[PDB]
Amino acid sequence: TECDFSPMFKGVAPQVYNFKRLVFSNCNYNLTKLLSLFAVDEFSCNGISPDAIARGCYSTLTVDYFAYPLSMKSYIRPGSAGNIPLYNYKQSFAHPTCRVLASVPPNVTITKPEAYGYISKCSRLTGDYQHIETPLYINPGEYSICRDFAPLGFSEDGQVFKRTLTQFEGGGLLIGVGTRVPMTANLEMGFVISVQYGAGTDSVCPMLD
Amino acid sequence: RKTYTLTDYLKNTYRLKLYSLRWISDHEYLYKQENNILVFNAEYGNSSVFLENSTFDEFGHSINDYSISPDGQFILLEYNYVKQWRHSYTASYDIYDLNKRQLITEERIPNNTQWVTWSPVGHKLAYVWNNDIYVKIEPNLPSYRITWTGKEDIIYNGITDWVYEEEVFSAYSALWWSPNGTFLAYAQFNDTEVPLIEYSFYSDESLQYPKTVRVPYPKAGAVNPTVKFFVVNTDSLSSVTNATSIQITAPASMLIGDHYLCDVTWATQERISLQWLRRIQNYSVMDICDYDESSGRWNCLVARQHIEMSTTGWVGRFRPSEPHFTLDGNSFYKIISNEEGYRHICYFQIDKKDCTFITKGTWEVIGIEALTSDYLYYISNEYKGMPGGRNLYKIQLSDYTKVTCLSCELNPERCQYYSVSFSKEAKYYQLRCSGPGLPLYTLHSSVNDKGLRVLEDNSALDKMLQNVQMPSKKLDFIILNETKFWYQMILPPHFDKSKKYPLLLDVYAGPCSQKADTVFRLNWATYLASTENIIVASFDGRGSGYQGDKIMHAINRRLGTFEVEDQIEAARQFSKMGFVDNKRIAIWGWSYGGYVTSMVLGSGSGVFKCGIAVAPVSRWEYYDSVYTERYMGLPTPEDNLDHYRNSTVMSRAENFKQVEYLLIHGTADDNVHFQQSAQISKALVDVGVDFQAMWYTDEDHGIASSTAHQHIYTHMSHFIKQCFSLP
Amino acid sequence: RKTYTLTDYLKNTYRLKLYSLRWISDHEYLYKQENNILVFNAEYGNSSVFLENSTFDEFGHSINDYSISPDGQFILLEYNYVKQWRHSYTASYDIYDLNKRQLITEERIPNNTQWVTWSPVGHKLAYVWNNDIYVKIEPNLPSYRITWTGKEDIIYNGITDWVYEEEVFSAYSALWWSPNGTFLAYAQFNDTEVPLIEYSFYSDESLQYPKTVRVPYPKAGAVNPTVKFFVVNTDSLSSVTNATSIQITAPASMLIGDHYLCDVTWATQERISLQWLRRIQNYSVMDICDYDESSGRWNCLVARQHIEMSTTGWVGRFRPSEPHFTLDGNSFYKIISNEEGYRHICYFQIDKKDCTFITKGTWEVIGIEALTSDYLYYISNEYKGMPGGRNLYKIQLSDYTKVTCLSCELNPERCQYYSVSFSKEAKYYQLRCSGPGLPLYTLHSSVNDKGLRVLEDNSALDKMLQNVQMPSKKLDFIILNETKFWYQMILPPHFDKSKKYPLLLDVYAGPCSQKADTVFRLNWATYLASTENIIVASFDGRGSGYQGDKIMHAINRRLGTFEVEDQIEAARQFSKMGFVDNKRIAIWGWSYGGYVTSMVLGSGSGVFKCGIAVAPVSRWEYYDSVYTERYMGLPTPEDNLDHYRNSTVMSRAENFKQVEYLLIHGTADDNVHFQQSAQISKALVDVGVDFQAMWYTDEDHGIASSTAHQHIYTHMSHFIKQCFSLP
Ligand SMILES: *[C@@H]1O[C@H](CO)[C@@H](O[C@@H]2O[C@H](CO)[C@@H](O[C@@H]3O[C@H](CO)[C@@H](O)[C@H](O)[C@@H]3O)[C@H](O)[C@H]2NC(C)=O)[C@H](O)[C@H]1NC(C)=O
Ligand SMILES: *[C@@H]1O[C@H](CO)[C@@H](O[C@@H]2O[C@H](CO)[C@@H](O)[C@H](O)[C@H]2NC(C)=O)[C@H](O)[C@H]1NC(C)=O
Ligand SMILES: *[C@@H]1O[C@H](CO)[C@@H](O[C@@H]2O[C@H](CO)[C@@H](O)[C@H](O)[C@H]2NC(C)=O)[C@H](O)[C@H]1NC(C)=O
Ligand SMILES: *[C@@H]1O[C@H](CO)[C@@H](O[C@@H]2O[C@H](CO)[C@@H](O)[C@H](O)[C@H]2NC(C)=O)[C@H](O)[C@H]1NC(C)=O
Ligand SMILES: *[C@@H]1O[C@H](CO)[C@@H](O[C@@H]2O[C@H](CO)[C@@H](O)[C@H](O)[C@H]2NC(C)=O)[C@H](O)[C@H]1NC(C)=O
Ligand SMILES: *[C@@H]1O[C@H](CO)[C@@H](O[C@@H]2O[C@H](CO)[C@@H](O)[C@H](O)[C@H]2NC(C)=O)[C@H](O)[C@H]1NC(C)=O
Ligand SMILES: *[C@@H]1O[C@H](CO)[C@@H](O[C@@H]2O[C@H](CO)[C@@H](O)[C@H](O)[C@H]2NC(C)=O)[C@H](O)[C@H]1NC(C)=O
Ligand SMILES: *[C@@H]1O[C@H](CO)[C@@H](O[C@@H]2O[C@H](CO)[C@@H](O)[C@H](O)[C@H]2NC(C)=O)[C@H](O)[C@H]1NC(C)=O
Ligand SMILES: *[C@@H]1O[C@H](CO)[C@@H](O[C@@H]2O[C@H](CO)[C@@H](O)[C@H](O)[C@H]2NC(C)=O)[C@H](O)[C@H]1NC(C)=O
Ligand SMILES: *[C@@H]1O[C@H](CO)[C@@H](O[C@@H]2O[C@H](CO)[C@@H](O)[C@H](O)[C@H]2NC(C)=O)[C@H](O)[C@H]1NC(C)=O
Ligand SMILES: *[C@@H]1O[C@H](CO)[C@@H](O[C@@H]2O[C@H](CO)[C@@H](O)[C@H](O)[C@H]2NC(C)=O)[C@H](O)[C@H]1NC(C)=O
Ligand SMILES: *[C@@H]1O[C@H](CO)[C@@H](O[C@@H]2O[C@H](CO)[C@@H](O)[C@H](O)[C@H]2NC(C)=O)[C@H](O)[C@H]1NC(C)=O
Ligand SMILES: *[C@@H]1O[C@H](CO)[C@@H](O)[C@H](O)[C@H]1NC(C)=O
Repeated sequence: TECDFSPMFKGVAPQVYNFKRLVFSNCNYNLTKLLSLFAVDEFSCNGISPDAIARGCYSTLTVDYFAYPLSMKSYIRPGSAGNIPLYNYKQSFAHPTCRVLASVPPNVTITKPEAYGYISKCSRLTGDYQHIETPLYINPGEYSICRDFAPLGFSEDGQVFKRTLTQFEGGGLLIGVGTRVPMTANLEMGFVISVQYGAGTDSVCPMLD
Repeated sequence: RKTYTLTDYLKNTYRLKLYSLRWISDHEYLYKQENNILVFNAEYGNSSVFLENSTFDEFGHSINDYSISPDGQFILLEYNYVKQWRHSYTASYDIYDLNKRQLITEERIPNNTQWVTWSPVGHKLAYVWNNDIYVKIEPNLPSYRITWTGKEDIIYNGITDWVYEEEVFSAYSALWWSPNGTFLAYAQFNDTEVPLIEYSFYSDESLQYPKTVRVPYPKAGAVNPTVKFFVVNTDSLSSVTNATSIQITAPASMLIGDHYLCDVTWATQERISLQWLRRIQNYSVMDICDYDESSGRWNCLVARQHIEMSTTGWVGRFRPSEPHFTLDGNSFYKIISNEEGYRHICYFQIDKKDCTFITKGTWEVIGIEALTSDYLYYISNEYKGMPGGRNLYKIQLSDYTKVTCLSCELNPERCQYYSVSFSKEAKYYQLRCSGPGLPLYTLHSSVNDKGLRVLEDNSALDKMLQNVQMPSKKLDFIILNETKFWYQMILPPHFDKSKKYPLLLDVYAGPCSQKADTVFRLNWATYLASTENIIVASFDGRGSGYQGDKIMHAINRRLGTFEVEDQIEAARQFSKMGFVDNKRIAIWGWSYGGYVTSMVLGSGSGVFKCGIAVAPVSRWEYYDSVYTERYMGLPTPEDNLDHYRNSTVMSRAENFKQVEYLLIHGTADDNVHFQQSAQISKALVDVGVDFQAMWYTDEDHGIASSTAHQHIYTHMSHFIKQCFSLP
Repeated sequence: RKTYTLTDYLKNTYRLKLYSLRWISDHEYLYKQENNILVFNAEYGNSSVFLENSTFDEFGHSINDYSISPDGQFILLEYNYVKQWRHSYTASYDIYDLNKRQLITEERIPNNTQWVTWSPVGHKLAYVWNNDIYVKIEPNLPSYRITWTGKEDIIYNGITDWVYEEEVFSAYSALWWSPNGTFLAYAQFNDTEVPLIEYSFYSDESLQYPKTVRVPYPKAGAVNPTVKFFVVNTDSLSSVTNATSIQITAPASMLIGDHYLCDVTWATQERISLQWLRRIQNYSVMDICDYDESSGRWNCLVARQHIEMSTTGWVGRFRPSEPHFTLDGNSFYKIISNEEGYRHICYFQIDKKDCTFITKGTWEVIGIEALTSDYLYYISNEYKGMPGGRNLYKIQLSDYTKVTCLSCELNPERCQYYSVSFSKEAKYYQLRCSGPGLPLYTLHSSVNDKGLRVLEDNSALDKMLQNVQMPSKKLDFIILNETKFWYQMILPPHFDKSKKYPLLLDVYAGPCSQKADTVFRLNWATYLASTENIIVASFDGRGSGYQGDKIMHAINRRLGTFEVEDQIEAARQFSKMGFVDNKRIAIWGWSYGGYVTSMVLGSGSGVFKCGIAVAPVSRWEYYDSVYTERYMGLPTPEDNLDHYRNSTVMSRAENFKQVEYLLIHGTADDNVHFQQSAQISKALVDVGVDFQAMWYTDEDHGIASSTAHQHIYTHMSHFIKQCFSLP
């Protein structure tokens, strides 16, 4: 059957830290549609090329999609040491990746959220006088422990949320800080595409006779 | 001979002459001789005329103040100056193009700006109008707007609210240029939830209906204002693009609860340091952040944080000390208390938490004034072990063993209290002696520490004073338990060791304050000693400092208990010298001094015949949040509410029955609200104790209006005369 | 023996006992004894128990006051009394069924009702809650809402605003039942455009932030409140019917400009009389309307209207006199000025304009107290030609040349000041003597003026005071030009007519008022004369009454010109007797007396050494609209603005160089706002004149708090003792 892209077109676009993931196995995708539903600004691939996802059959596809302003195009870039990899989204370089920053055309039915946002600081403060900062850095492919303070987004730029952590969590006041970036005219999105080989006996293919 | 009369004070017949200079280079400085601005070369002393004397600079308006651009090409002139707070004021500004002949008339700075500042170099301008920041790259170009959220009494962009102006920054400005002048950092204060204090303002007599002034003022245990910090790149401003402000987030250990921003200092061109403080004054944090060219944001690495913690008391004297960075910006020096409770200079590397002390001893370094690659200059009270003295010392950057004094032998008899102003790059420095003898302003060259010339000696003032019966000043110590404490006595001239003289105690006794030192002053006590023959005494107690932390922190969380007992003890020891009359003793004080005076009178000791409190504090919940919470924490039943309720003046009101009390307070006091004096009056009334009162309408905390100043001082002098039966 | 000390005053050791009764019928009255209420028969004197000591009536709340139903079936208990204004207050109310034992539990009067009133007959209830009028036909039934526009600080239904209460009505109530109670008339006040005065209230010590009290207060030359008038048929309200309020329109001569309503008098049921007075107080209109039941409209012709106008000044003493209508309602008598400016009784028919006078002489009728079918009873000062004496007279309605004095011969020596309260239908009347002897309360029968019994003689108080050195009181007059003016002196006990006594001038000197009278008082002057041997003098010059319009209106539009000059002249005349020390004369007064004191001290006469002003008036543009504009007109350039500007105290500030001034003011004074004394102090400071001041927090104009009263009087006593060098 055809690959189900429907979940990507329902509800508000997820944020960079609250990104969403779709796994495709045993399906076919229509390239005509995907050519039209988005306007690609950049195709950046590691150990992979677009001219091979669009003409070859693969054991599995994995797409991580989120809403990302184009202005911060290189902050997500691989090997950057900015906030984005530390608290929001770190994509394994080893994972074959085709990070794509694109733009949703006006008539495509992807709901625009409120202004964008990213987690400025996520830290496990502990210590007798609360002196130790001990910042928490997300491992690649792992959601921030500061993801649930406000899942929709940040009401005002520079917002602080403090939630005590129990002993199972590790102890100490978990602290989060969020930054807010104004929304643009057109919803701009980021996609990370990964191809997996030999992960089963069924394949993902382009629709073809 | 003739004596120093009260009128001599009030008419300023004996004017203290100053020599205020402003270094504009490494070897030249400006000075307003007459009302024209001469430029002086340090090495030769030759003078030329920078700006000619004439009405040409403004014409048509009286010129209040002026500011020279660093490049000397432009002059900023302000007029229509209207003071609002201690440092808050508004005025109109014009720019005179000193380069050729004329004023600049196009795109003039608005007619109600609140603050204007030059860039450190070039001729950029940044000003605040209607609580918004505007930047002019050139004086004759239209302004670029930086902020849009300014709103009266609610949001302050680049300008401070009342509490931060008065207690935290002690300055109105809330924006800081970069050393090169590329970045402009500013703070934004949000006072949405701060309660408003409302009081009556009557203004000119013709006003039919009095108006109500409302001021955002967080009292003890109230919602405190929130503070955010941003920086703007002035080089990227364009006409048809909104300004971009990058936010710097406070450290994680700090923003758990209410917190304050202590100060911000630029290290290098793209490195900045911020001091944050927990609301419960302990665990101060210094953060160092670097500009990331790839990422406009500022990355504050964890390993570059530095922590300051106190156990016996609070952090710092009034505020965590500002660091002085080396030229490269990878190391700095800070004043920090040692393990023995004494403040000394520690050398910090930006990536290491451990500090190496470079000075040690039973004394405190007062301040770092200048830093070169080979010498460090500082002010300290090591000389003669005198807490009330200040001297200039230099230390080698290489070997810390060598310490050289530059002021100890310059004039020992006339100078024990030095201050210094260094030129750019520290080729020269001006020394100001404000110690026991007439103030003396001199200039010296750092290269070989040679005295160059005397700038100001006040010789005419000395000749005038030669015919006037000036009092004498004595500074000494008394041993209480196993510790000495310092005191000063202004003695009338021709002071007889056998006669019985009356003693009036001037008391501030505020924490970290110092009333016993070597500073020469001509003030009310001087008139008292000269004409009325009253010995005026002051005593340093157990929150007074420049003496240690063993003494400094003794009053932590127990305000108004040890200081009052220490004042009582000081009076008791003063009693048994033959020069003090036990029957007639009085204690006056101002502000915190008024609070101490009231609590002393309510102690029941019976030593003091009468007392004067000027705008006294009466109940610490009535005072502003920051100052009170520094020493008392929060007034909650679990933490310290018991001591809050116990330490009120009103609870001791009945003890006032035996003494005569004088209470003075201005109705428009924005610092210590009239409410405190009203509550004292209510308590004294419903306990049925007679007293005197005096209100000064429309006057602020300082009562600095000329006529109000005269009236208050003559009233207090008359009250003192009657109580001591001097007539 | 013992003398009358300050403690004797302030602790009220010597208490005056009075006899307050309330008539409920033709021959019976209640009297409150200790805890019980008794009913007394006039003709026989026999007494019965109306209500017993029901301390358990609220078993948990103290009953402050009580109200007797006309029919005696119900009793009203009031508690939780909270004074708001001079007369305005709020309290909770309960209704007790007196008939057997029980309180009412269903449908009770609300907790925060502002005014409650019985119907003249039956047991109907009318009350005001949240500025809204509610009527209960029975105590045990729900109230019917009468008004719907009630809104605090904007619309007042049934109760007065601040200015109408304080100056016009002298009461909070603004609703009047018909004599049979079939109709209820009321007023509605609109204060939308009346400016608000704000002042600070500090409240109890624990309150951290002061509150701001805001009051609708029209100052001189501001927008005055508007008034509408309505009548409701009380018998027609039903549960399923909205209240119907017929509005009564002001007369055509009144609508041209702003106007006031003076008062309302039911001229029989169906017929009502309303008095209006224009904003300019020189013209007044009495309109009488008859209700037409057959149409339900008020068709009240212009031809039955009456007008009163004055040329020299304003109309009336404070307002046009109360009309007293005959039994049939076709005729009535009024107190109006005659040809030569004396107030007397003029008889009016509702159908003609010209009035026929029935009394004449060089004296004044203070009041009409009762009208019978044959005689009219009135209080007048004709006896002995003394404006300070009051006596009761009756005249035949048929031949008014028959005059009988009811108090002249009964006690000439002890009593010269009488007041009277008649019973229902005026069969019996109570006479109350207030001076110059001890108060005396007696009851008499109207039939043959026979004294029945003495209700109160205060004999025990006299006998117990007989061993205490009481002062003496002398009342006399002096002549200036062709006019005589009266004065009184409180003289110390054992007053020596030859040796030299010091003098204090107690002054109010307000327009229409009178301080020289025959009333016996125990007050501050009594203690001062008894203990400090100080003569306390008072003097009634222009424009005081009650001595005809010649003196009354001589000060029209000239406040502070003739009155102050006459006070100075009176003081100078006082000096020339041999028993008064000219170098030791002091002056003091309260409110308007404060204004007089300030003006005389700022005159430069030099006859007054020092003086005390408590809540003084300083500038009429600051005071309320009605009081000033009665005498000064409007403060507008064409009318009287120049004289407004020429009579401010501040313009005389420098002239206080020669005199010692003590200024006292309560900060919560709603009548004379603190602004006035604040501006006084600001001017005095700006001219640099020394003075004493002392403020009383949260105290009102009267300073009626026990502790505050004690403190103010002991402070003033200490000040006057010091100024006079007595101890
Ligand atoms: C008698 O006349 C008065 C005139 O004030 C009537 O009072 C007013 O009645 C109207 C209509 O019922 C009320 O308007 C309503 O307001 C509520 C607000 O929640 C709204 O939800 C309704 O849709 C409607 O707009 C008005 O508020 C009310 N005013 C007052 C002061 O109560 C009264 O209802 C008449 N009848 C009676 C019960 O005697
Ligand atoms: C004091 O005199 C010295 C010379 O002894 C001045 O120094 C000159 O400064 C100008 C500045 O443009 C230089 O061009 C000259 O080369 C300097 N030296 C010479 C040879 O004149 C100094 O400026 C004078 N200072 C004042 C303020 O008068
Ligand atoms: C600042 O205020 C002054 C007035 O104090 C303004 O100058 C006036 O400008 C108007 C319009 O040109 C003239 O009609 C007035 O005669 C001027 N008055 C004076 C005293 O010069 C000035 O324009 C204002 N400037 C700004 C920056 O708004
Ligand atoms: C002042 O110093 C700043 C910081 O060093 C300079 O800004 C940098 O200049 C260098 C050399 O041109 C560039 O490589 C950097 O990218 C700049 N960094 C930024 C964007 O701040 C500035 O040019 C110096 N000059 C001025 C304006 O005085
Ligand atoms: C100043 O503070 C107020 C109150 O914190 C801010 O306004 C609120 O912002 C929050 C989001 O954090 C909203 O949920 C509220 O609805 C807003 N209204 C209020 C008054 O509570 C305001 O944004 C702050 N302003 C600045 C410039 O920082
Ligand atoms: C920059 O941003 C501010 C945000 O306040 C803009 O000011 C508002 O602009 C909108 C129109 O976009 C107006 O409806 C508001 O009334 C403006 N508010 C204020 C405070 O003026 C400003 O126009 C922006 N400037 C640009 C686009 O460069
Ligand atoms: C710094 O201040 C904090 C409060 O923010 C102090 O916290 C105390 O922690 C201990 C833990 O056992 C409690 O028992 C105390 O009650 C806390 N005190 C307060 C004021 O709440 C902390 O100890 C302080 N650090 C010092 C003084 O070294
Ligand atoms: C005073 O006494 C008279 C009687 O001398 C009382 O009048 C009587 O009242 C009773 C009812 O209680 C009637 O039955 C009698 O007919 C009345 N007699 C007369 C002569 O009127 C009167 O009520 C008593 N008053 C008080 C208050 O005690
Ligand atoms: C109401 O209470 C008073 C006391 O306040 C009672 O008066 C006392 O009554 C007794 C018995 O007749 C006398 O011996 C006392 O002399 C009275 N006065 C004093 C000083 O207590 C009065 O009887 C009570 N009345 C009612 C109706 O219960
Ligand atoms: C007036 O206020 C009092 C409270 O001050 C009301 O009395 C309360 O009534 C409620 C409901 O019956 C009880 O639960 C409380 O215990 C009562 N408190 C007291 C102190 O009695 C009273 O009902 C109110 N009356 C009116 C007319 O509204
Ligand atoms: C009291 O007077 C004010 C006038 O200020 C009345 O308010 C006016 O009401 C009318 C009718 O609704 C409006 O057309 C006007 O615009 C209102 N004026 C203003 C400025 O408020 C008010 O209704 C009056 N109140 C009563 C009931 O007498
Ligand atoms: C009532 O008072 C008004 C205001 O004083 C009088 O009207 C003025 O009277 C004077 C003197 O006759 C005239 O000069 C003015 O032209 C009048 N007009 C103004 C300004 O109001 C009025 O005459 C007085 N009426 C009575 C009954 O005496
Ligand atoms: C400036 O004023 C001084 C006197 O204060 C005068 O000597 C000098 O000549 C003036 N300069 C001028 C007018 O250029």
